Amino acid sequence: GKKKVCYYYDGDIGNYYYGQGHPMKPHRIRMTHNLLLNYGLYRKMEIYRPHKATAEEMTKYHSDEYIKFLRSIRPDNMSEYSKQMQRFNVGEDCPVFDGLFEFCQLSTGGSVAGAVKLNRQQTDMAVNWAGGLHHAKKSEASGFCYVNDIVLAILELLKYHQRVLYIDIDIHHGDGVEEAFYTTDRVMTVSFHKYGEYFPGTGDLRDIGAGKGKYYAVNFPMRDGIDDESYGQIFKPIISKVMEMYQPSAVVLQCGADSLSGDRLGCFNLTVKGHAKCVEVVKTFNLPLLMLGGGGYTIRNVARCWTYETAVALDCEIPNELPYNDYFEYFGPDFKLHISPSNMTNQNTPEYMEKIKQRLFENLRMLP
Ligand SMILES: Nc1ccc(-c2ccc(F)cc2)cc1NC(=O)C1CCOCC1
Ligand SMILES: [Ca+2]
Ligand SMILES: [Ca+2]
Ligand SMILES: [Zn+2]
Repeated sequence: GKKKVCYYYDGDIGNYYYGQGHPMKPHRIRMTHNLLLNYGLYRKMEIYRPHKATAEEMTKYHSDEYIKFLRSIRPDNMSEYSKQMQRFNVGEDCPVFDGLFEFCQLSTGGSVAGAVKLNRQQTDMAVNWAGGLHHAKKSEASGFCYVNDIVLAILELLKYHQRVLYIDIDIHHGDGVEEAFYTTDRVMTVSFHKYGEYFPGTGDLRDIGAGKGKYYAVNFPMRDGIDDESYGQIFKPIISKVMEMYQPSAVVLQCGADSLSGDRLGCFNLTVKGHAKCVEVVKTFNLPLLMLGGGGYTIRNVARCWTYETAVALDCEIPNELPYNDYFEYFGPDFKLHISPSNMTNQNTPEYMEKIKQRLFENLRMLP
């Protein structure tokens, strides 16, 4: 039936700024919050402000030297850390900006707090739209991500759960999460993503894990222009088979919105309904669920997507007519919740989708 939802948000998150022209806009989290508040969705869930995650919490995965660097590096002292900036991949796609470390603490805090809430059996779902920073590595920033909140949240769930399932519908490969758990059977990582001449360059379907982790990494590589029909016809079959074979006791769903139609940096053609069908599918299994954000660069559509997916988590029908809100002008010219797909060609043929599905099914038969 209906499920208890705990939602994590800090109103300072929208004030952090990557710099002029950088496509990551933390403002999109504020837009999301304000839109879902104006739909009345606060009436049906508990809203929590995350703690600022400490260096102790972050070093459960990241190296002491990398976290020390993130704690120290500032725009005023950049010339002094020229070597370490290169070493840790900071200063270009992952810039130094004012309050960088506090920004990492906020995004991380929501995910780990959500994990603790799930472990204590005090909620069925935990939501942190500021999280899902799937590219960050043990000792390296990558793809706008500095601290891997997901890896830290999964490590928290592993205190109480033998098997945790990670599902990733961001357009990019969940490489940092996959790498962290590549040699263990205690986390199954499942990523659907664009593959071929695209960041981060990993997530071939032949990447299946290593050692004890062999067959516990799953990668569904896709081409440009996947639509709701094509996505929906593989997602439920793959996740159902994963649930059958792996039998996890907790789930982490990264809901990166850069897989939507019209994303500034993406080339997929999903609507909000198609994207949200993934949340509906995962939710039917009735397992403890941590829902996280991710990418998304057309910020009006990010706010629509995560507002609707919060409504899906609550089993709340909300009208397509957008309510008035602080960012109402961003949703023109239509001022509707749902989006239309573009006329871009779907390079993922029905035969391709079924063929990749059948090859992943072969690999899932190797589980005990
Ligand atoms: N895939 C992804 C997922 C999450 C975040 C992220 C979310 C919240 C944050 F606070 C920080 C980062 C960033 C990305 N990066 C990119 O989409 C790509 C876009 C193309 O350039 C490379 C990175
Ligand atoms: Ca993905
Ligand atoms: Ca694994
Ligand atoms: Zn992405």
